Formats: sequence, structure tokens, C-alpha cells
Amino acid sequence: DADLDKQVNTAGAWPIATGGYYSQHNSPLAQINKSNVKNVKAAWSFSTGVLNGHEGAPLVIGDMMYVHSAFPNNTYALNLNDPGKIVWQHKPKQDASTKAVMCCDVVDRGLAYGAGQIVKKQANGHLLALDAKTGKINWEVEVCDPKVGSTLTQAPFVAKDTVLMGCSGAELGVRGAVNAFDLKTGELKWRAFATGSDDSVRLAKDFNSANPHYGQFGLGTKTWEGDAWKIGGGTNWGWYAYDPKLNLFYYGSGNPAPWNETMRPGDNKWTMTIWGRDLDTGMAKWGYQKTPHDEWDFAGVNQMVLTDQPVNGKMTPLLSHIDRNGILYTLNRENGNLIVAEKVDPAVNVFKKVDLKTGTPVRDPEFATRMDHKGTNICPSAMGFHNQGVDSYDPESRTLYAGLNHICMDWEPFMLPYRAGQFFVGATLAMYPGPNGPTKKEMGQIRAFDLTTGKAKWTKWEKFAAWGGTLYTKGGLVWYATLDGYLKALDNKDGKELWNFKMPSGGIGSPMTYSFKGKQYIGSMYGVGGWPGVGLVFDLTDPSAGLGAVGAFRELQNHTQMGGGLMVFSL
Amino acid sequence: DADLDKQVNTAGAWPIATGGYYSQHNSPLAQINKSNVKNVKAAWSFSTGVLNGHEGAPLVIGDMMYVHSAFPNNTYALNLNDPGKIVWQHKPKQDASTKAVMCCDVVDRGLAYGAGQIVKKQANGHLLALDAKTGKINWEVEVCDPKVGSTLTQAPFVAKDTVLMGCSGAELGVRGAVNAFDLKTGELKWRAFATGSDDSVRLAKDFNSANPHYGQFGLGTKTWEGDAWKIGGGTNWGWYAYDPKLNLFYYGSGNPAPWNETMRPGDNKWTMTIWGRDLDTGMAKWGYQKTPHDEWDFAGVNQMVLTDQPVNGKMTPLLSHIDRNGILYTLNRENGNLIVAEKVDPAVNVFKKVDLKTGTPVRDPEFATRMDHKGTNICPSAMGFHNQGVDSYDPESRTLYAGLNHICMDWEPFMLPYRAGQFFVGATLAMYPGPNGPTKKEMGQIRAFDLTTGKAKWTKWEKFAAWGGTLYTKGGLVWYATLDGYLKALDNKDGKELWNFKMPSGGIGSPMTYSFKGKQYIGSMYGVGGWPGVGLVFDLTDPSAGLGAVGAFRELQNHTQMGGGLMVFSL
Amino acid sequence: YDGQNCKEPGNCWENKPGYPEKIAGSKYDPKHDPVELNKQEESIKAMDARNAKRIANAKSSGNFVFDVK
Amino acid sequence: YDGQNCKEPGNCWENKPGYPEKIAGSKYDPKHDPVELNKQEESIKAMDARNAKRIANAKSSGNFVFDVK
Ligand SMILES: O=C(O)c1cc(C(=O)O)c2c(n1)C(=O)C(=O)c1cc(C(=O)O)[nH]c1-2
Ligand SMILES: O=C(O)c1cc(C(=O)O)c2c(n1)C(=O)C(=O)c1cc(C(=O)O)[nH]c1-2
Ligand SMILES: [Ca+2]
Ligand SMILES: [Ca+2]
Repeated sequence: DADLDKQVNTAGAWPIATGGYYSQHNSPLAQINKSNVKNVKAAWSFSTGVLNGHEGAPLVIGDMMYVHSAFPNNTYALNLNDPGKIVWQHKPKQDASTKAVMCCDVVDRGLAYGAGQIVKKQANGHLLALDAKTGKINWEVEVCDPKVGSTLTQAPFVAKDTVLMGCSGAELGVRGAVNAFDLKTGELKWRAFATGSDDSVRLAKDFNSANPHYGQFGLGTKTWEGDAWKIGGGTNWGWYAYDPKLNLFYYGSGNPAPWNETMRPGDNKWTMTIWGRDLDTGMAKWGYQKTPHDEWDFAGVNQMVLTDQPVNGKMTPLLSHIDRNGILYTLNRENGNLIVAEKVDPAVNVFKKVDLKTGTPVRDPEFATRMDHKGTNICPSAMGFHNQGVDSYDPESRTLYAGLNHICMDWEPFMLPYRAGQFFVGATLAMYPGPNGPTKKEMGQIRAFDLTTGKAKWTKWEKFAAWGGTLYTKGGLVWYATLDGYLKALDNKDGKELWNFKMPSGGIGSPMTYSFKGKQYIGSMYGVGGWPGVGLVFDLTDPSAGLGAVGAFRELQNHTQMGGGLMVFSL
Repeated sequence: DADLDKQVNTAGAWPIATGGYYSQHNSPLAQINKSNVKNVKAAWSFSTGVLNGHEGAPLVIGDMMYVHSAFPNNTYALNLNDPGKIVWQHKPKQDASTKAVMCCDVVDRGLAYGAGQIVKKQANGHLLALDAKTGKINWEVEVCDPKVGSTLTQAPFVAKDTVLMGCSGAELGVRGAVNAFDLKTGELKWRAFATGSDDSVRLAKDFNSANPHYGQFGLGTKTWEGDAWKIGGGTNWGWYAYDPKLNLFYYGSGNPAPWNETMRPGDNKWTMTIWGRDLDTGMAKWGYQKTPHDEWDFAGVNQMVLTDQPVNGKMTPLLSHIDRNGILYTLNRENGNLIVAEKVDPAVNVFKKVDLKTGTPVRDPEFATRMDHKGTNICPSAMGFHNQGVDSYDPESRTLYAGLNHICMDWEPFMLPYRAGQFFVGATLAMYPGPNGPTKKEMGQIRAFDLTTGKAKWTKWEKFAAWGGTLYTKGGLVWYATLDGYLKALDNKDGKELWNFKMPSGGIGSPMTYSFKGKQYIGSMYGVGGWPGVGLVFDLTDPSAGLGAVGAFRELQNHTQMGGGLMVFSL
Repeated sequence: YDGQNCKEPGNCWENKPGYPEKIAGSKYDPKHDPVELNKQEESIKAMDARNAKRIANAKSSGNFVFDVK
Repeated sequence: YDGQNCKEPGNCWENKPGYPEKIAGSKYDPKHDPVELNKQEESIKAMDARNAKRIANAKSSGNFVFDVK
């Protein structure tokens, strides 16, 4: 709304989790730069009093900061003039059983803001709007039902008078949908499902008119056998982007359910799809399915980054996105035209390549998955070569700094029944480091990319996956947190590490920045968890446990322990 | 043993929780001083992955640091060359029911060290010796039985080839005793009970020969009616001190049980007693009962500080101690002679004064407790004007910097039966700030004292109780953590605050210091809890809950939330 | 199955060698229970009704109450 | 009762005005059960025996085992 716009246009404020409507996750604040970053020190810190993974990052509205925890999803409001005083706090009362249907740790990716309200959700499915100054609950509505395996983890997204919110639960057969609510009253405006009838999916009359070969009408059911689409997944629990001029919001729908591909023949549209939908009606102008008939859990929910750059010398309105499947996509955000589809790392082998003309992955049967067969050395693994991390874009050098994962896998599915409220995975995996790390053990990378060509500029390897993402600040710095507990700052020119601080626990969110009384501050959550930390968090030791993540990250607990809080830095 | 002595004599090492055998909790490290403390910044941090109160402080042996958490009592070994790597760790498996019989949060006051081993206990009563380099368990024995309400929280104390360990549980009628174990094998050498026959209490033939009026033989039973001494409390869960030349160790025995004074007529010896015992035989050379027939839960377990100072011109081997009852005591540590017994604050009203000749408190009936009567405005409260905090002593100016509490109370007892494993308190309380705070709302003080006169030099007030204690370093600085989350440094000359840092959560331990590569570091645990934080930690709102502490500390949760970790600072 | 043989635009799925074109009646038949399949829709219907009541009650009363009935 | 009137050295307790010299038989009689009072001693006896076994086995075997039988 107008109020959110006011904050977005306030220098040093941070009212949106992804850094702005285009989700470039960057900042013009340049007080901290390459020459003085070595002098950055901790300013203050704040514990949430909660353990488990602490994803996302705090919001800063005016002189107030809002911090959020993992389940039970607590909110803490602080006035920057005195970080020692909790102005107001909201501590939800939720059934412990809520945690039992959360696939990948009891994480929360953050708060949103609009119309003078902090927009927050709870894992148990509630969405609330609280007065930003007093914490008073203006409205509280139900969005997801944990009894059928549906929960809330992603950050809400505010645009105009609308709050976009999507449920999680594809691992439990939840049929995905982006739900839209009135920012002032919490009333349901509409919801656009990821599978089913065109009416339920909300497709515009000219859906994909610019690219009919992507598929248009009737595919939400025709690319499934029978009613399998009813428990077909496609949940969107990642991030959104919005272009005010086009009045289009963008996001990616998740993986189809179950993981057992043999149980769901068909392209399974419209799961794993990049969308361009009208904000007012939710009607899709265009939709591109990145991974037809998923066989690897490449949940297509990753960040959408909108930029305006010259493509072969021609200024073009773009949307860029690095999918779990290891492909960096750049499309024209107005019509959905496919411009770039390149592998973020040569290890990607599920596809020989993505054909720009047919618009689909040229699949390599050797790395497919199927019943009564154990696929081996498949890259990327289900954790993807990119997950929930929020990356940053430098508008000057026109570079995206991507936090990647370098993890591959073995995979064999198996038959299982669907029972609402119970998990519906159907596959056993083994995950391990990809083949290209310097010592073949590295599972993380910070890799800079030109989004118009998909070509890398440089790479910095990390022992563990770069799960949280990166933040770019005009001083020429790439900030990011590591699973082993460090907040780091790199020279955006070559990836050279210029500064670091050992936080209490690994970070799984992306850094944010803001200004207060003439000083630039960098904030990062800490508290390891999420999918990578399930072994440590839930005391698991079986290598195949945690959907196969336990074995891959068995060494993480030798570098970090759980935590929950925020650390702020400045000069 | 000899190995411990080697570490004690190693500049920059910190092998003893209280700073050394005399427990002066100070350091000759002077790199950080009054002129440059303003430049101190966070060096690194480490989360324990546990919540609840984090008492004590880490140990530093050579280039290794050992960190400990609250229940389940985890141990983490880090080499200072790389704090990001956990060299070895020990994470105990204990029954969750253990927490149910712990009176005052599931806290742990620290590790000990001896014969190349980290000596650690667990709340469930186990005491272990782990190789300091590999973490291998050399021995593990049972010291306390939670089934009868006995648990372990205090730090073990190593002297020569002996490990001193005392069980907690007076609130559950546990009969206190200092248990002595062989440092190499864990074999029980002997145990000295706080009540009962002289044989069980272990009194030397010349016990109190220098002060027969203190009482001598047969009082362990004669000052009780019948067998009430069997469940008479007297647990020692505080700190110890040791004089190698005299081969005497010192400590204070706790409060008698139950809290209902009417249920246990008599002086209740030897609870609330300052002891001077031979280390090898455990036989008491002297014993001074500070609070005969306790009526306020003034558990006499506070820190014992050994110093050598001139008393009115004559050099004397001293022992100083600030009891829960609000009295600062200084005795001759060789023979037990009472030299000083002054109120640490004029608000103390349970006693008109302590008579130096009779050696007993001159009780004021107006502020006593008794059945069928509600005592009001009693100072100190059960939390005392001093609790488990470890204070520091500056050998140059000869000053003790005490972390005090300024809290008083209302109290009324009630009849109740004794059942092993069940609480045995028998009193309802209301606690609130003392009458002398600047705005009459302050509950904490850092007050400097001359131990030879008991007179104060200066006072710095704090909103909340100074629970953790203080550390004194040669640069002229008094370091301490606050319940609201700050680590602070004061000018030791006047108490002026020179530096502070907002840690993630309140601190309830005392700061420690060490040197690495010639650089001085200050370390402080963080994670609020203990008695003051029971309301926040256990979601209590009833003002009378938490033994009356909930009401008094109702505002704490508006300044801090739970946490668990360590923060290290340096220039 | 390389994804490049489409029966219709946007419908390029093919059964892998040795696997059926249709799984119903095959050894890979999921045999889903329609009752279970419809549970999400049923839940959403009831949930939407509860929210509508909350919205209506807040509008008419001027105060928002989650537990309104 | 100001604590200054001692019947013997180190034994200065006095009943407060209006309270009994002895609580046995009074309205403040705790009526503690003898067996219940001895539970701590019984526990320590058993515990000491378990530790003795661990210590003895460690000395003869050369390896420390907490659970020996
Ligand atoms: O299908 C779904 O609805 C769903 C939900 C979530 C979530 O909301 O945490 C994750 C995923 N899938 C899973 O694909 C995944 O890789 C993942 C990682 C994490 C995390 O926060 O570390 N959550 C999720
Ligand atoms: O009687 C006992 O054995 C006993 C044990 C403990 C403990 O070990 O935590 C406390 C106390 N009493 C109680 O008197 C007290 O003031 C207290 C405070 C705390 C703390 O850590 O904050 N523990 C204890
Ligand atoms: Ca998924
Ligand atoms: Ca006590």
C-alpha cells in the first residue's frame, strides 16, 4: 500500500524481506566499503529464546526493528534507540503437533509490512496483521490446515492492498496455492492453485499467448492421470517479486507429490512453474514450467529477481531465477519469453541442457528416477544446487551473487499410500558433495553471474552449502552467513574474503542492512537448522535420515550447535 | 594436583572457576585498562544449543577452552587457534525427569580441571573425569540420587588428588554433604555431612578449639528435635576456597529444611556454617554458624575469598564471605576467629547486628518468620542480598567488588509432610525491591568493600540484581554481566561505567579472562535463568510463583529472552 | 524419454521403457482412496466458512474476535 | 528470642513467645515417618555399592565401564 511505498522510499529502511519489490536484495548504503570493512565490529545482539533454524532476517521500519523466531513464531519489536527494551512482543499459542507435519525443521522465513502493520504468520496456519507500534492484533485468519499436512513457513508478501501467502506441505501431498488476503481486514480475495482446472489455477484468457508451446489450457488436469492432481503438490513457500508498472507479481510453484515419479505419470502442470500473475485478480498472464514431471524434488520455489538490463545491447525487462534443478533462468518478465537457461555448475546432469526453442529440459535417462531402480550420482540432489537462499544483485556491475549448494545424490522410490495428515514422500536418498569442489568435499559456493548470458564471473568455495543467500551493498561488498557460523563480507570484484565474524551458530537466512542515526548497520540471524541442520537439530545419525540430508551434513555438528538470535554489526 | 598447579602458574590460563585456589576471581592481565577499554569489541561467540540459565564461565587450559551448558550439561572443547572447530564434545543422556527436582532452573556452574582431565558433573548426579585432549571418559560415578530430590549444579573443586562435589536439594529435604573423590579413579574418599552425629559431620578432635563458644561436639543432633536432622538440608552448592599451606579447604553449608522454621526447632547445626576442613581427611578444624535456626532461606553457600591483609595494622590470613543474610563476614582462616560481621546494606533488618563476642546474630523478632504469622518487609529476602555470584578482589587497593541483590520480602510458612522425591519447602512469599534504591525500584548493586572493616567504598546501582558476580583485572577494571543482557566494565576506583556490550541474553555467571598469543580476552556466558529468570524461563505469571521471585522480576522478560552461549571480547 | 516428444503443446511426458502409459490396473497403481483425496478441499471449505464469520463479525461489531460463534 | 540466651555453648535456640519448646504432640507436630526419613541413607548405601563395583572392575580389567554386572 501507500504506507509500504513510503517505507520503501525511506533511505536506510528495510520493510521487505527481499530488499524491495524487485527482490534484488541490495542496498545503496555505502558507508561500509572495501577499504574499511575490516574495521566492522559487533554493535549489539538479541536472542529470541528459541532454538531450531532461524531463517529470514529482521525488518526495520522508521526507528523500529522487528525480529522473528522459529516455531512457535515469536515476534519482538525493538526501538533502535534502545535495543535492550522489547517494546512489544507476540508469542503465539500453538499445538506442539504442528511440528510433526513440517518437513524441513520448524523454520520461519520472516515478517512483512503494510498499512502500518507487521504482517506475520504462524506455522499452524494463522496469518495476522499487528499494529506496528503497539502489537495489537487487527485481524487473525486461517490459511492452512496442519491436520492435512499444511503449514506456513514462507514470508508473507505485501503489494498494494494485498497480502500473498502460500502454504507448505508438498511432502505431505498438499495441493499448492497462492492465497490472497485483504491487507486491512484479512478477508480472502482469491487463491490460485498450482494444479487442477484452469478456473482453479486462475489462468488469464491470453495465458502464454507469447509462448503457446509452453502449454496453455486444460493442462492442470490433462498432464495427470485421474485425480492425482488433488494431492499433487506445487506449494509455493519461497519468495515473490512484484512489478508495479505491469501490476504483475512473480513466484515459483513447488514440486509435485509424491516424490515417487512412477505414481504420477504426466508433466504434472502446473507444479515447478515460474509465474507472472496480475496482482488484482491473480490471473496468470504467463507461466513457464521449468521441470516437467519432476523426478528429483527440485521444488521450483526459489527467489525471483527482477532487473532491467541490456541483452545483446537491448534494454529488456527481466526476471532471473536459479532453480533447485541447477539451471539459471532469465525470462522477459512482461511476456515470459525464455532468454537464458544455463547450468550454474557443469555437474548438473539430470538434463543435457535446456532447449531454448522447445522450452523444455533435454532429459538424460541415465540420471532419471523411477520405480525398481536406484539412480546414482544424480546432480543436483533434492536439496538442489540452490535452495531457499535470497541472493543479491549489484546494479552497477550487473552481477548476481548466488549462494549455491554443490550436493548430488542416489535415489530410489517406493510405493506408499496417501493419508491426509501423513507424509507422502516415497523415496530413499543418499546425498553427498558434488564432483567439482577443490577437494571434492565442498558443498557450498558463492558464484557471481551475468544474468543476461548465465555465465559465471568468479567462485568462492565453502565447506558447507551457502544456504542463506547473499546481500549486496553499494560499498562493493557481498555479505553472507555460513552454516558453520560465520558472517562474511567479500570483495564483489573477485570474491576475496575481506571480513568475517564468528557468530554463535550457523546462519540460514540472508543478511539485511539499514541506517540509524547516520550509521549503516548489517544484521544477520543466527541459529542453524532448516534442511541442512536436521541431523544436528533432531539428534539424527542415520545417513539416510532427514530425506538423506543427515549423511551429507554429518560434519556440521563438529562446527556449530543450535542457537536463535540476531547479531548486528557496524563501523 | 601437580598438573593443575602448572596451569595455575601459567600466565593467561584459567583452570579454576573462581580464579585460583584463594578464589579471589581476579587477574594480573593488564592489556585492557581504563584508558583503552572503550575500544574493546566482540572477538567471537559460541552457542551451546541449549536454553535456560547458563551459569559459570569457561575454562582455559593452555590453548584450549572448555565451554559448558545448562542441563543436559554439554561440554565443548575448542582450540583457541580456531574457535569454529569443536575438537571434542560430550553431550550426556539424562532422564528429562531430572529437571523436575531442580529448585532453581536447570543450571550448571561450571567445569573443573585436574591431572590432565576436565572434571564435569551432570544434573542427574553423575561426576566424570574426561581426558582434556580427547574427551575420553576415564571414570564416571554416582554422587547424588534425583529420586530423593538430590541433584548436581555447583562446579566441582579440585585440590591435590581430590575432587570436592556437593549435592543440591535442600528444598527437597536433602541432607547436605561435601563428597570427596579420588581425582584419578573417582573412588569415594569420604563425605562430610552438614547435620547428624559428629562422626558423620567429620569434626577434628580440636574442632573450634579457638572459639568454643561457637559450639563444638554433639550439636549436629542436639540442636534438632528427634531425627529432623535426617532431612535437615545444609547442602553446599556454592563455591570453595583452598589454602595449600594450611591444607584447609573452605565452603559454606546451606539452609536447613524445611523453610517452615516451626517444623524444626533448634539452632539446626551445622547448616548455614562457614567451614575450615582438612583436605585429606575432611575433618573440620573450625566451623562458624552464621545463621542459627534459619527462618528466611539464607542458604549459606556463598563464595569464600581468601586474602592476606593487615587488620588495623596486623597482617592476618583471612577468609571473607558475603552471606545471603546480608552480612559481610571476615574471619581468620587459620582458626575461625570472627573479625568482621557488617551489613552490606543498612536495609538488613532480620538482625539488629551480629555480636562479635557472642558470635551470633542479635535477632529482631519483628522480622522473624513463624507459623500462623505473615512476616512483612523482611530484608534480605530469601534470594538474599547476595546469591551464587562470584565476586572479585583487587590485591592492590585491597577491595572486594560485590554483586549484590536489593530485594526484601513478605513470608508465611505452612505445614507439609516430607516424602522423598517431593518438594519440602512449606512457605509462601512475596518479593520486591529493597528500600534504598535511587528510585526505590532498583534491585541490584555493585558495591566495593574493604574486607578488614566491612565498610563500602562506592556503589553502582542496577535495575536488576547483580546475580553473576564480578571479575577484576589489573588494568583497573571491574567486569560483570547483568540480568538484562549487558557485559559491563567499571573503573574500579569509583565504579564509573566505562564500557558495555549488549549480549544476546542476560548473564548469570561471572566473567573470566585469559590470554592467547599475547592478547587479553574477556569471556562471559549469556542465557538468562537461575532463580531470577524462572518466570521467563518457565512461563510463570503468578507473582507468588517461583518461590515469590516471579513477581519481583516480572519486568525482566521485557528486557531479555532466553539464550545459551559464550561471547568473547578483546581489543 | 528426453522430454522432446510432445503429444500436444505443453504435454511432453512419455512413459519410460518398461513402464506403463497408464498406471491404473498396473503394478504401479496407487489405488488412491477418493475420500482421502478430497480431504483438503473439505477442510478448505470449512476453514473459509470460519474466516468469513470472523470477517463479518469484526465488520458488524467493530472489534476482531478469532473465536466467534 | 534474640539468639543471645544460650542453654549451652553453640545451642542458643529458644521457642518464640506463644510457641512450644517441643513440637512433638503439639499442633505443629510434623509427624515424620521413620522409614521415609531413612530413604536418603538407604539410597546412598545402594549407590555406594554400585560405585564400588565400577571402581573394582575398572581396577581389575583396566577399562572403566559404568554399567557392569
Ligand atoms: O514442498 C514443500 O511444501 C516444502 C516446504 C518447505 C518449507 O516450507 O520449509 C521446504 C521444502 N518443501 C523442501 O523442498 C526444501 O528443500 C526445504 C528446505 C527448507 C529449509 O528451510 O531449509 N524448507 C524446505
Ligand atoms: O538448597 C539447595 O540445595 C539449593 C540449590 C540451588 C541450586 O543448586 O541451584 C539453589 C538454591 N538452593 C536456592 O537457595 C537459591 O537461592 C538458588 C539460586 C540459584 C541460581 O542458580 O540462580 N540456585 C539456587
Ligand atoms: Ca518439497
Ligand atoms: Ca535453598
